[PDB]
Amino acid sequence: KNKEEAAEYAKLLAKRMKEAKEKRQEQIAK
Amino acid sequence: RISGGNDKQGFPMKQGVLTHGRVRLLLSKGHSCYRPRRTGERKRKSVRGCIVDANLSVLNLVIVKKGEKDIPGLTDTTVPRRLGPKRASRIRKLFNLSKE
Amino acid sequence: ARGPKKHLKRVAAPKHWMLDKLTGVFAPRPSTGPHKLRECLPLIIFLRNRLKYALTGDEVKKICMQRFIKIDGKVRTDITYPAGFMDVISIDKTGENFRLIYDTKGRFAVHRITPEEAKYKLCKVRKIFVGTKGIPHLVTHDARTIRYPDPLIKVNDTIQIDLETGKITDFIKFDTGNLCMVTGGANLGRIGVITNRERHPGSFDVVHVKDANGNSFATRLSNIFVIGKGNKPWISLPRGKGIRLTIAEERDKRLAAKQSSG
Amino acid sequence: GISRDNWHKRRKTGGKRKPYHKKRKYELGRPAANTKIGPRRIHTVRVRGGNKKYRALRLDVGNFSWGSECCTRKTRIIDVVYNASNNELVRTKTLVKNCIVLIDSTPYRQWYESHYALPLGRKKGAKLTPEEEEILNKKRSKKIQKKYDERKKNAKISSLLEEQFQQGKLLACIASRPGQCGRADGYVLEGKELEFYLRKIKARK
Amino acid sequence: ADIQTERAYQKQPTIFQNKKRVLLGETGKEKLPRYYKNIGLGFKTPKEAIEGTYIDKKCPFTGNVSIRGRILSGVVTKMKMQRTIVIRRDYLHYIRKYNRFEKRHKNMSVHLSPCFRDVQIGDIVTVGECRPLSKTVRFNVLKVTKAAGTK
RNA sequence: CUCUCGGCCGAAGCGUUUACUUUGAAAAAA
RNA sequence: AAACUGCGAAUGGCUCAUUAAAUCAGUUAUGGUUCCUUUGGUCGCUCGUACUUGGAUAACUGUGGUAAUUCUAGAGCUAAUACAUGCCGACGGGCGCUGACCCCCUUCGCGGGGGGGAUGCGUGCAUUUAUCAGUGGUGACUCUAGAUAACCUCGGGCCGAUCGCACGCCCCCCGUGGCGGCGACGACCCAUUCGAACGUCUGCCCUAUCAACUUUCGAUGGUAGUCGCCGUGCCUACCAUGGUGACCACGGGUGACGGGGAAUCAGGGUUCGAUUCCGGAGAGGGAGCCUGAGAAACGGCUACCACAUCCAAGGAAGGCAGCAGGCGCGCAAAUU
Ligand SMILES: [Mg+2]
Ligand SMILES: [Mg+2]
Ligand SMILES: [Mg+2]
Ligand SMILES: [Mg+2]
Ligand SMILES: [Mg+2]
Ligand SMILES: [Mg+2]
Ligand SMILES: [Mg+2]
Ligand SMILES: [Mg+2]
Ligand SMILES: [Mg+2]
Ligand SMILES: [Mg+2]
Ligand SMILES: [Mg+2]
Ligand SMILES: [Mg+2]
Ligand SMILES: [Mg+2]
Ligand SMILES: [Mg+2]
Ligand SMILES: [Mg+2]
Ligand SMILES: [Mg+2]
Ligand SMILES: [Mg+2]
Ligand SMILES: [Mg+2]
Ligand SMILES: [Mg+2]
Ligand SMILES: [Mg+2]
Ligand SMILES: [Mg+2]
Ligand SMILES: [Mg+2]
Ligand SMILES: [Mg+2]
Ligand SMILES: [Mg+2]
Ligand SMILES: [Mg+2]
Ligand SMILES: [Mg+2]
Ligand SMILES: [Mg+2]
Ligand SMILES: [Mg+2]
Ligand SMILES: [Mg+2]
Ligand SMILES: [Mg+2]
Ligand SMILES: [Mg+2]
Ligand SMILES: [Mg+2]
Ligand SMILES: [Mg+2]
Ligand SMILES: [Mg+2]
Ligand SMILES: [Mg+2]
Ligand SMILES: [Mg+2]
Ligand SMILES: [Mg+2]
Repeated sequence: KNKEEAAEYAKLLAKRMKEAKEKRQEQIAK
Repeated sequence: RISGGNDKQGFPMKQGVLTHGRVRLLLSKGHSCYRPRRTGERKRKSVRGCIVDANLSVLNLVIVKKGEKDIPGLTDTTVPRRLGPKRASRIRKLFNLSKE
Repeated sequence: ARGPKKHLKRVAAPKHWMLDKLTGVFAPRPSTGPHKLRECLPLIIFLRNRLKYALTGDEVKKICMQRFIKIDGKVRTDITYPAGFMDVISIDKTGENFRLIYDTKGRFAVHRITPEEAKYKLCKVRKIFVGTKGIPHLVTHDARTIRYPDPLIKVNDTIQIDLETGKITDFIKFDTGNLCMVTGGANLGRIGVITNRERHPGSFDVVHVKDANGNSFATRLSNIFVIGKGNKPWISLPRGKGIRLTIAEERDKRLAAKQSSG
Repeated sequence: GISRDNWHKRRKTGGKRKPYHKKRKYELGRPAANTKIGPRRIHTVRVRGGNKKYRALRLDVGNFSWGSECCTRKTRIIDVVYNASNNELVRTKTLVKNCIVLIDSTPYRQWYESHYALPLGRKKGAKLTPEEEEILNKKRSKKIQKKYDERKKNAKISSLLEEQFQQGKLLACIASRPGQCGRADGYVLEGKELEFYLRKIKARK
Repeated sequence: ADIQTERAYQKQPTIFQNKKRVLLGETGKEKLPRYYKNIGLGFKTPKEAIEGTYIDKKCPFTGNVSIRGRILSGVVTKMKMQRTIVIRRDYLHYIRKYNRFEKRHKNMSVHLSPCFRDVQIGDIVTVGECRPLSKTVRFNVLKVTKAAGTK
């Protein structure tokens, strides 16, 4: 359970950080 | 061996106290001559000293070494049966059992 | 007193239990649990006073010890168990499902739900904190602690929990335009849309809500529970949609119902 | 028994107040733990909530930190030299928080000689033992000697600490409360604070 | 020197002033980094607190206190204790039977930080609530405003 | 009410401040 | 059945003696603490006989003492989720420092670089101290999380030698056979629930034939400590001379527990509230404690003060302001 939850949250956190950085980049470029 | 006894007023003897007479002690759990009714209860009780004197109603003795003859009431009687060990390790220790 | 109290006088009980005065001197003191004493509904009150299944307190125990009642999918045998807001009660013997939702009068109502709906509940996020090894933790209004929540979820939001696994499925953010219910105060049991939020540093915040009919009211931020996104609730609502009527129009509705009866 | 309540005190106006309840358990106090220097002796105290307090009655060692070098080591406690609160505590050699004590210097000297590979605390007579010689004059390769020579750039200590190392004892301040946690921990005095306490000690004499 | 007036060394607990450095950086200036914080609620930190060198553990800006609770106001009446003053709060109490009022006052002993100087008797002070600092002190001076006669 | 910065409104300063009055919130049952 | 173990007995019930910014009410705070239990989260995260370890004690069986008690003494047996002691497994490694040695570039060469590495020490969560940088949150942290050097109490933190019900799948196998489902009990630490405890602002009846009070023996504030669950003259040492008061301080009285409320009342108001709900206090008067998460507990213990019971004079045992009931008191109040 610990391993599975850690892996799933790692994937989710990578997704969230990528989304936030992409939105910030779009705001800066415009 | 001198185990204990009671003086003429019926009070028991305690090992620690070194006197010829009675004293009053505050007794708690783990002390002889006292049995608490509640958790943490302590009570003041009268206890006779350990030194043997002439003012004793009864004196307790335990035979440790046997003599030439045997007392007709004490020794010649056959040993009575008693409960056997209940824990498995004690069974093995009593009967010299191996693991197999 | 020298320690915790274990009794509850009947006249000192919460007034939304609707207990009568002459039945006895005492009232069922709720056990410690997910909900507060003044904001819960004991199992015995719901089982004999609301549903009329039992007549005495002994029959409630006889029902409970047969393991017929489930609260949030788990069998509870305690008859004073504190059941609170947005809780699911299942009786598989009769095949019935209920959800504890306030009515417009500020009392818990007997609200039957579909067995499909009984698989999830809504929870209000009370706390967000990082624990050992840098692991986020989220604490809800019903004492549930969930590890590794979504990074976008903050306090005062709403999460949907699947009762079987106890895991978040989705969430609603606390923003103006969402649907909310009041869980305390004078406006308890009302449903509306958030209009604006007033921030008072060092003190309590105030939130303004407007219902479907256009009536506006205000509460503290701690008394607001986000139910749905926009105008669409994520749960089923009781007979009253959350609109509080005045006494005059309650009288008018009662007279109209009486006239059409017979 | 010992009570630390507030209702036995006079009012702000100066008038005395009549109590409305007797002494309560949660207002109790206990006799002070006068911690001396000697072989370790610690007694545990059962406190409110079922928790434990370690009542140190005798202590002789504790771990102190050299902050500038970030070197924390376990060293014995030798003597008490200064006490800001009361000078009777110095006479009876009592270990409390913020008291100034003397500790041994050997572990710090060992770490300094093993890190910078330079002499410290040695007499000018240059007497040596082969173990110390191989600790300082070991045969190292080009890469390791390059790191050690670079470390020798920052190897410099104030005259006060150097003299204390020559004496064999350092001055330290206790930061923990021995009567509450059962251990005497602290830090080595250095900088303006060391000068302040040296001036105080000299003026006391 | 002027700061060190007690038997114990007066230091800011959260600042480490024994960090070793090269001989070139020692010659420049022996300027300790100051510890200060924003207390919140829109109050600004006085420049004397940031640039000062005093030591006060009960100062709202450079000490170990927390401001939470009620924010009150008063007039300075006595400045004779060390780092603490006495202010007076005046109000009117309503008597229902006569439909009128009576004048009443209260006295407060409050802590005054060294960052506030040129404080005279009769000027307005805004204080904030904190944990009990002594037997009778529960408030700390947050702002000082001068009297109407200021020139 | 006021420039500025962000999406006419949002943030920030408001008010020299109160008293007063009208709202609203929180306010055990009996 | 009995007895050992566990839990409860700190709730309830009674009374109103004390108590005049005290209690109490409304309003705030704990970013200054503790918290049995319930609910949820963690519980191979530590790299260092186990196919189950040890010694006793009751109940029981026998022998007794005292005028007397819910007094106990000696002897013979025997258990644990009582009391103790202690492994394996995961365990392959990973990461921080120490680092003999081995390579790859540049250099004629020294020298300037980039890697690999055997051998050693440390390692997880809690505890104490010092230093460094700045995931998530607040109006505000000296917050939470992270890194580094150590420590880690023998009156000793965790890391399961416990119980029940259904019993089945797998192997070169018949074994040391391997695996597996629901529960019960226990436990370090977070969160929650029930609280408790200290604080903030305002508010109380008469009395000046009570006008100055507090500060030797803390009264007001500062610094450092002790003690305490925490904040603080709570206490200690060294210092300053402070703090309160006609806006009534200080003292005295109260046939004074405080409120929710009650009687009378055009509109104002006057008087009452021991009494079933919410807080407080007490158990003949004081004081000191054990146990426990919680008591300065009294249908718990230990003394003194006042009463008072049995006695074979050596001793032993007490607390109805709990339900009935009795004496006394009184104008004044019910069934053992
Ligand atoms: Mg009670
Ligand atoms: Mg209950
Ligand atoms: Mg009293
Ligand atoms: Mg009038
Ligand atoms: Mg009310
Ligand atoms: Mg009411
Ligand atoms: Mg028992
Ligand atoms: Mg108990
Ligand atoms: Mg009764
Ligand atoms: Mg109050
Ligand atoms: Mg606290
Ligand atoms: Mg708990
Ligand atoms: Mg025996
Ligand atoms: Mg045990
Ligand atoms: Mg940290
Ligand atoms: Mg202090
Ligand atoms: Mg002080
Ligand atoms: Mg009275
Ligand atoms: Mg009255
Ligand atoms: Mg009237
Ligand atoms: Mg009239
Ligand atoms: Mg009343
Ligand atoms: Mg009353
Ligand atoms: Mg009376
Ligand atoms: Mg009462
Ligand atoms: Mg009591
Ligand atoms: Mg009584
Ligand atoms: Mg009596
Ligand atoms: Mg008594
Ligand atoms: Mg207990
Ligand atoms: Mg008592
Ligand atoms: Mg009684
Ligand atoms: Mg009682
Ligand atoms: Mg009676
Ligand atoms: Mg009786
Ligand atoms: Mg009558
Ligand atoms: Mg009569």
